[PDB]
Amino acid sequence: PKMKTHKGAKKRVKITASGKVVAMKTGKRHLNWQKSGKEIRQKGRKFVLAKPEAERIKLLLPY
Amino acid sequence: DLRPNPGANKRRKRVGRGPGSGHGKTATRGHKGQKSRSGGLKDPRRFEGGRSTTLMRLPKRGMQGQVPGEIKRPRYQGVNLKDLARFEGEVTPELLVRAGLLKKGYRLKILGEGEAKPLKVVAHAFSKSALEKLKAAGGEPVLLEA
Amino acid sequence: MRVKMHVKKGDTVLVASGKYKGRVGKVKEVLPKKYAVIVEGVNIVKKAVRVSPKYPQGGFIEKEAPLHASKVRPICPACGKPTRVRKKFLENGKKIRVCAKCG
Amino acid sequence: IPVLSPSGRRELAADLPAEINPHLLWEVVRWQLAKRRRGTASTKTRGEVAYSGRKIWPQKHTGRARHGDIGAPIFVGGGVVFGPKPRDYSYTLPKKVRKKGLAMAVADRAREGKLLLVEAFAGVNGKTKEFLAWAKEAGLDGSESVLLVTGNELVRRAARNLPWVVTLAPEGLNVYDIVRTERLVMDLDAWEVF
RNA sequence: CAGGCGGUAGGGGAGCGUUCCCGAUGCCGAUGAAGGCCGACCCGCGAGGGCGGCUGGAGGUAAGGGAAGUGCGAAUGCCG
RNA sequence: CGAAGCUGUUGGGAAGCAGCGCCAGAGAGGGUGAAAGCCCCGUAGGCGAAAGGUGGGGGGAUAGGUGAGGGUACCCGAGUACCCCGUGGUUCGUGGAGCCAUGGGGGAAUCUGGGCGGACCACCGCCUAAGGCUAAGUACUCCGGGUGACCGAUAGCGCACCAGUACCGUGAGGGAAAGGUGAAAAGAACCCCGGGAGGGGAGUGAAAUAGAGCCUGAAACCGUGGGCUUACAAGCAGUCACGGCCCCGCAAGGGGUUGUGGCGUGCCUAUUGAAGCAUGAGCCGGCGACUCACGGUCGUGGGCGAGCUUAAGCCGUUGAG
RNA sequence: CGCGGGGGGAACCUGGGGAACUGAAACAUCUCAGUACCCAGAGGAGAGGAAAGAGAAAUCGACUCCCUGAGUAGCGGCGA
Repeated sequence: PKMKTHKGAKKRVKITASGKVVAMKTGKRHLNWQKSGKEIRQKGRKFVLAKPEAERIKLLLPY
Repeated sequence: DLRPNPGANKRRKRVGRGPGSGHGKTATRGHKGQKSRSGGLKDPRRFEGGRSTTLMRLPKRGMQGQVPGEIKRPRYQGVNLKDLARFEGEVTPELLVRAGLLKKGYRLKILGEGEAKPLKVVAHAFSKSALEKLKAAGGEPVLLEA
Repeated sequence: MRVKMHVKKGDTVLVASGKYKGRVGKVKEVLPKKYAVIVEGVNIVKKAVRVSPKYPQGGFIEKEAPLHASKVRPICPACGKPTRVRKKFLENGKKIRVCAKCG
Repeated sequence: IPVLSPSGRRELAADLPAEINPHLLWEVVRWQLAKRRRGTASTKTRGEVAYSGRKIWPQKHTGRARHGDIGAPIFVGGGVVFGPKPRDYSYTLPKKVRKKGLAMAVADRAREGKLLLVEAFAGVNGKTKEFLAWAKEAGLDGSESVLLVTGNELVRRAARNLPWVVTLAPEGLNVYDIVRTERLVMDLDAWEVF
C-alpha cells in the first residue's frame, strides 16, 4: 500500500494554485548550440496539453 | 424509535458488481487490439506512455536530493488581520495559533490585507502595512533576542 | 456429556409418557441412559435358534433413558432432600423424601 | 417525575425549531452497528496454498486439458479467491453524532410516552418481581416496550432477565433496541453526559 | 402531444432472481418448513412471482432493508 | 447447589389450548417418542481445592548491596584506536561519505588524557570504547476455550467414517475413496420357491415407496407396459397454418399429435469476412474465476462547517463504552 | 566423581552461511532480498539492554513494543 510519491518529478514541477500542470521546459542548457551568432536566450516554462492531468497525481501525498 | 423500513436518505448505492450473467449488458470488458491484461495486469499506475510520456525534460532546481538532511530553520510564520480582529484582550500568539487554528512559528511576521484594531501583538518581525495600522493609529511590540 | 442421572430401584416410579401407571424400579445404566423396570411391554422376536425356550421370536422387556418418571410418597405430593447440621446422621445422608425426613 | 414527593418535569427546548434530519441520523448509526459484530473467516490460494506437489503434468499433449500449477483452483478443495478476510474492516465515527441522533428520536418518542424518574425505587432492588411491582404501580406491562440507565449494580444484579425491557446500568447506548420499544427513564442528565 | 425504439465492445436506469442480520423470549409451521412431480389460473414485458393439488419428512424466518466465496451450458476444465 | 402447575377432550403421539397457580442476583446452550422458562444437562451466584501433589503473589523475608568535603599526590579493559585496502550495515551502489565489524600490515596514548555535533585548523556541548550478566512491557502454536455474518462431511482440516492407509515409489516421493435406519433393531418369527444366494406371506412395526451402498432421493443412462406416429421416400427439424386423429369443459372450448402445405444454415469461441469439415463441445448433474487489505484518488444523503478531524494506550465493554 | 550435553520441540528468537526466477515492458549497476532457503546455540520467549547516546535545544537522560513523524530527509544508469 502506502504509495511513496516520486521525488524526481517533484524535484522540478509544481501545480500553480489553479491546479495547472506547469513547470520548466528544455533548451538553452548553456548553448549546446555554439554559433557565436545569436538565439539561445529564448527559454521559460510551460504546461502540458494532455499528459499534465496524469502527472499531478503521483504527488498527492507529498504535495 | 422503530424499524419503520429505515431504507436510506436519498442517494448512495452500494453498487456492487458480480461474476458473469446473461442479462442486460453483463459479460464483456472493453478494449481489444490492445493487449495488456496479465496475471499481474500492468497495475495500472499511469503506465503506457509509448513516448516517454513527454519525459524528455530534465531537472534544474538544484538545492535538494543531497542525502542525510534538508534545510534546518526555525519556523516562518506571517499572517492577516481579517482572521480574528474579533477577540484580543491581548493579541499574542500561543493564545492564538496555540488556539483557534494555525501552527508553530518560531519567528513572528504579520500582514494579510484587511483592517483591525491596532493592538499590540507579538511581533518577531512585521510589515510596514501594520506600522501605519498600528503606529499613529495602533500598537506593535518587539521580537525575541534571547 | 457426563455420567449424571438417577439411582437404584427401591420404588423409582413408572409414568405416562405414552404408557401410563406407576411401578417400582429394577435396573439402570447411564452411558446412553438406557435401563429397565418390567411394565414397558415390548417383545423382540428371536432368530433361527432353539437352545432357549425355542427357535425365533422373543418376549417381554422394558425400555427408556432420559427424564420421565418420579418417586414414592403416598397421599399429598413430593419434594426433595435437605441437609444435616446437628440432627441424626453426622452431616450426610439422603434417601428420597416427602418433605420432612421419610418417604 | 414521581407523584409521591416530586411532581413535574418538561423539556424539548434542545432545538424544537428544526428537527427534520432523519435521513443521515438512522443511516450512519446503522453502519457502526455492523462493525462490532465479529466477522472472522479466511481466504486461501494466492500463489501456492497447501505446498502443492509443486509443478507436475506434461504439456503439448497432457490429459488433453491444459495445466502446470498444482494449485488446481478447479475443485472443492483447491485455491479460489478472497471472499471474506478476517479483516472485517474497522470503520467508525464520533460523539459529535453519538448525540444528535437520539435527540430528535426520543423527542417524537415523547409524543409516545417517554418520562424517566431519573432514579426510582421498587423495593429490594435485588428481587426481580418487586421491581415490576413498581412497573404496575407506575403503569407499564409487557406490550409497547421500553428501556433505562441504572448506573448501579444494585438494580443490575437485580433486573436479571429484562425481556421487553431495558436493564442497563453502565453506559454504551442502545437506541436501536429502543426502536422495537418505546418509553424510558434516566440516571441524572449528568449520567447521560453533561 | 409530437417525438425516440436495430443496433458488438463501451457507457447510463433500475429493477429481478441468489446465501448470513435484527427484527427472532414477533410471526406460518405437521389442516406440513423444507425436496419435489404437476399445474394448461392469477400476478409479473422480464427477472421471475406466484398461486393452489398429490408424493414430501423436520423446521422456518415478516415489512424492511444491513451483509454479498452465486447469479455459471461449456475453456478437448475438476470430479462423480 | 441452584429456581417455579397442571388438565381433560381430541390427538400416533402431544412441547394443542383455554381457566387460570408458579421460583425467577439464576428464561445460556445440549436435550428426553409432533413448533417445550416452572422437565435430564446448565445459566446471577456465591461454597470450597487436596491427600495426593502441585504453578506461584502478597507478606515477612534471610546471607549477599547503600556519608561530605578539602589540598598532597603517581595510578585505570592494545596489536587495542587511528592510518591504511578490500568492507558490509546504515537511505548511503564511491560518492565532498563520517561512525559501526572491519579480513591485511601499520600502529599509539590512559584525564591538565580520551569519542561523536558526517573533510583539514582554529571556539563551544552531552558522553568515556576495546569485560561480560540482566528482568518487565515482545512473537509464537498442536492442542485446553471460547467464541467465532467459522465450513459445516463431492465442505471443511489430507482427514469428523481404523489415511497420511488402498495405492502408485526406487529413493525421496507421493497421495484416495469412504458421515447419516429409527423415538426404540425393537434388526425378521415362522411355513410353500429353494444351490447357499437371492422369493412370498406374517409379525414388530406411528412409518417396510421403513430393513441393513436401508434417511429423503432428483439427474445421464431403463423398459413393463400404455397412449398419439410409420415403410416414396430429402431433413438443425423446429415453427407457423386450415384439417383431421385418443383425455378433460353443458356449452365456450381446453388438450395431446401431425398430415400436407407453406417456413427453416443451428450453438459456444474470430474477425474486411461466417451456419459452415477452421476449434471446443462424452454425456447429465454437480465446482469454477477481480473481493480486499492497506495505500492513492472524481460522486453521493450528511454534519460540522474557517474551520472542519486525534493514534498507541488507561478505567471501563457479556455486551458497549 | 560432578554435573552439564549430543539427542527433543507447531510458529516466534540470536547468529553463521546465503540464491534465481521476476521488475527494470531487452540488459550488465540497481531490484526481488539479506527474502527463499541451509547450518548455528538458547528461551519461552528469545534476541536486547543501559550512553565513548541524541542532537542544538540555558536541552534530553538505559533497552524493547506501538503512536507518527515520513512516504519527509535522502538513496538511485537520480532510471525502476
